[PDB]
Amino acid sequence: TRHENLVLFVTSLCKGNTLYTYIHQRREKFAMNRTLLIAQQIAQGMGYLHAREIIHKDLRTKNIFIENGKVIITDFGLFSSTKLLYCDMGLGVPHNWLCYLAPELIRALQPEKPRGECLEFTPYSDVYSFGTVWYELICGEFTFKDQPAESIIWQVGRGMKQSLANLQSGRDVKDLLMLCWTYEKEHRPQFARLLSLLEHLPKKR
Amino acid sequence: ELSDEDLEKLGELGSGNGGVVMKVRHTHTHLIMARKLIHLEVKPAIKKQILRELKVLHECNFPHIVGFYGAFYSDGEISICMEYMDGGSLDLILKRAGRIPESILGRITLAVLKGLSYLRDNHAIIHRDVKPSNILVNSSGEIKICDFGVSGQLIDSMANSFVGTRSYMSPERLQGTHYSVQSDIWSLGLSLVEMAIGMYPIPPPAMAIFELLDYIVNEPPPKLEHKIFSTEFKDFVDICLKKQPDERADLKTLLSHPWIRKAELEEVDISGWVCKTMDL
Amino acid sequence: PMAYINIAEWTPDQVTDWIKGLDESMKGYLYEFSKQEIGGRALLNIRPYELENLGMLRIGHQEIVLEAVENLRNFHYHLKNDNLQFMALHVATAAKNLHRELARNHAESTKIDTRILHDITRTIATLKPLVGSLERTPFRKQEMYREYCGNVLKCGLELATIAHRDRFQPVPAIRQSAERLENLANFVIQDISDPMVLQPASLNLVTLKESELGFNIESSYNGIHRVTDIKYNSPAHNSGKIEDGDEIVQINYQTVVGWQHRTVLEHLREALPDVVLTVKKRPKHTKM
Amino acid sequence: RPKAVYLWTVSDVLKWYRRHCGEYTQYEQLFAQHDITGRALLRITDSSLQRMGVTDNRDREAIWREIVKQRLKTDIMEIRDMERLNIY
Ligand SMILES: CC(=O)Nc1cccc(-n2c(=O)n(C3CC3)c(=O)c3c(Nc4ccc(I)cc4F)n(C)c(=O)c(C)c32)c1
Ligand SMILES: Nc1ncnc2c1ncn2[C@@H]1O[C@H](COP(=O)(O)OP(=O)(O)NP(=O)(O)O)[C@@H](O)[C@H]1O
Ligand SMILES: [Mg+2]
Repeated sequence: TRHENLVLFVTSLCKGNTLYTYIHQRREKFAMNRTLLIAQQIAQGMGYLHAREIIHKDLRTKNIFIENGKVIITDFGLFSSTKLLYCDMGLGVPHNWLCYLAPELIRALQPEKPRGECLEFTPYSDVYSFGTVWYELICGEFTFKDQPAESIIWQVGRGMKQSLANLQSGRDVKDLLMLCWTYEKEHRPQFARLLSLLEHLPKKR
Repeated sequence: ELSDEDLEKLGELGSGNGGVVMKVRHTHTHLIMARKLIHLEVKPAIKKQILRELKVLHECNFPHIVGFYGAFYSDGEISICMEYMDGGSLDLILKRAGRIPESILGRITLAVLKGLSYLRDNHAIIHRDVKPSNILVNSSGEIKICDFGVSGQLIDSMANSFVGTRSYMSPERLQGTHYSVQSDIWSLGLSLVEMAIGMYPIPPPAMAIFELLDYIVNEPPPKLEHKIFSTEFKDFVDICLKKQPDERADLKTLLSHPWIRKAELEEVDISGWVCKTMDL
Repeated sequence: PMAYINIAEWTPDQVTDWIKGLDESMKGYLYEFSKQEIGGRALLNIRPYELENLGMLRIGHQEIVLEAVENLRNFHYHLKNDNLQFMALHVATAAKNLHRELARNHAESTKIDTRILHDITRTIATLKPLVGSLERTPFRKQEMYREYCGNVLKCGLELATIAHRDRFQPVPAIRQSAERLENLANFVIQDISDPMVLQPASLNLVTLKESELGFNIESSYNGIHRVTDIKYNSPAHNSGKIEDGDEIVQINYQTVVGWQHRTVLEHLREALPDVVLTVKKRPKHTKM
Repeated sequence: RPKAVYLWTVSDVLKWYRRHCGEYTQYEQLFAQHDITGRALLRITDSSLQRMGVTDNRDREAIWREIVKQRLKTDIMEIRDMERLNIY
């Protein structure tokens, strides 16, 4: 946990601003070079993480910290099928949590009383969340916005993707987005290949 | 005007049972009146924007709508208070009694139809939340309505959400289509079947959320052909429950339906039933 | 683009003006529409019962306004979702609905009920946008799209022929054809990995000049004004952005969706020497 | 090769009513007053017929089925045209 300042979770472990608050409250148009650098750092960090047979079970845009251009990935050993638990009114769904789940995980249970662990996590399902991160970092906002949970669940379970009405670039970035969100698990790429794909610059400056 | 200082604390049906509400008796002239605990974490910039959208909630004095007394903020929560009803809601009565006979169902349908027609005709507000959990019954025999979506910004800024094992959405709603008045009819018909039989009918007489949300869209809509009812009731539910929105009648053409006219011309003792079911 | 054209805030004057071009047999209803002050929000949610309150006692006169309203709603609400996957949704959903209904009915020794023919007609009607978009510019220079078009057209032809030919039983045949249609729709939804099926159409502004731009409009039965046979003269495509398959929706900042072809040509030829239009260009790529 | 149903006029509609469903001869004048052209013949709905004045259930069902058959028969003439265009 040294090469990309990976954090294992006030003289150390300092906390501050993150990527989510940056891109949302600041509303600053990130440069293309900064986008490429951040994506490369995230891909390298996750590829290093995947090499130690430990699965990052919760990747969002609030679990990344940027300080002077150095990326930091945190909280990769907490989430599970038990951490979420709510009353008899049904499952308590956070506001922006249902758009980061791959189709194989979106089949959650309603009665909030599952024996054991309902979900099953694999490295194949983790790369799906990287696609949403890149989409929101290149476009400017989330996916499936202004929709209820009972609609997002069914739309994602059918194997859908948000229509690319806000992106203006070449075919490479859209091809990568389609690669990440593939319906079948085995046909998804791996971070070793994705790092090579992103390394070949689609554009410069 | 309204402030949290002059509101007291009274007895409640339960602690944490479903949502949290708390009866309040005003010190001044003893205004018995309920409260709604709504909790949000929003920056003050949009707080005023939400606040400006509750005046339309008070500028509507139809008989078949619960009154609105005011709204105020107190320590991280938005407080909205409405007239207290000593009867309860159709959910609790359904759980205790077991079902509802035909005449009470007809009177309730008439009341909700009139309320929806008034709201749509006067302010063009689409309910979008119609279920047996949003119909309040008094003790004299009245029927009211509450919790209708007026401010869309509150939905966009809601802190959490819940799903539950019972859903009342429309097949067009689950496919990303917009919200229209025709969506309310499907939910109202589903509620009518629910109170007619006694249980949620979508699983024919458990399993994940997706297996329900995809059973609603594809499988044929439920019907009440398995028991002896009034025929007009069956045709009313049939008209209400149809997959394609264009085949679903608008509220202005079920008000002339034979079942609604028969209900209007009759007279049934609602007060006796509601008094008997509850604790006097 | 979006700022110029809105439908939920239309003043009653704009609703009155747009209705005028629908037909020449609705000149007398403009005053009544103006009296009640029917805005865009009420216009988009018009229903048969309401139309009888403005003296429209004729069903045939109601149908034209209903069609124009439906077209306007489709253009406005789903402008930014009109992509290949969205059209593939209805092709699949209706087929699965019909299949499940047939399986649940389990009918035997009975003729095809009129409801079944109604669903079959609804299903084939959903094929039209898909094939209409597939054979146009984005997907006409590749073999895979042509093969998919041929397969779906063969399935639709079997669907229609089996139903129309004779009555019952063809029920297993129609069920199997529905299953094939559903499978092909699922394949276009999920398996195909090209990024074109995600991008929808887009809006654009075009200026044209006393030269008569010779784009002969070939209006279909739905009133969709599609430009065809652009003249080979250099200035037409050098100064203009028009191309085959382009669709015209606005003339001089005035919506014409769902009109009749006669007035569109009349308006264009009677327009000013300098004209401004709005074109719904087919999907492309900004390769920079 | 009949003409396209989208281009039909009223006279064609009464001719169609005379030929295909001439048994129910007491309802033909209804199509005249309500101006049922070719375009409106396609999208006529059961509610629309009920409004128009087909009180009896059986006659309304028969007319519904006849119009449905006509609409299905005109659907083939579009699929074949699009197939021919695809083959080119
Ligand atoms: C995802 C989704 O469908 N969201 C959605 C969609 C439409 C509606 C609502 N909605 C809701 O459900 N509630 C109930 C649950 C408490 C509200 O109270 C509620 C509410 N307040 C309210 C209004 C009137 C009365 I008289 C009492 C009240 F309390 N106002 C002002 C709203 O405009 C919304 C946002 C509400 C929520
Ligand atoms: N003014 C009121 N009069 C009577 N009962 C009330 C009033 N306000 C709230 N309640 C009751 O308070 C309880 C909790 O309500 P709440 O959680 O807001 O909605 P709900 O209908 O119970 N559930 P849901 O359908 O999931 O939103 C219900 O039993 C209501 O009937
Ligand atoms: Mg409530």
